[PDB]
Amino acid sequence: TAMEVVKFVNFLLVNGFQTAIDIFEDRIRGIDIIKWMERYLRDKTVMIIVAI
Amino acid sequence: AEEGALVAAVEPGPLADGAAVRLALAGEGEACPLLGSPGAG
Repeated sequence: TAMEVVKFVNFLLVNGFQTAIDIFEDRIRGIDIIKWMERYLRDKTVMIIVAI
Repeated sequence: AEEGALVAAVEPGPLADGAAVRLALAGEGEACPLLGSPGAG
């Protein structure tokens, strides 16, 4: 999916949504991947988009 | 003894009549709903 995911993330960013993804938050993700994932999994207010 | 009795005709006396009651709805209309949002590139 990654190829289309890049386009989808660009489309969301154009619409002003604050999207979190590994390829673009790599520096923050690189510090601690598990912490990076939990930051969004814990938060009830963060919508999660699943690419099928 | 022909004066024993007489034949009698029976009628229903206190007859009455009335009109049927029908229901109707006053006025009609429809407010439009709202929809839509733009796509993006």
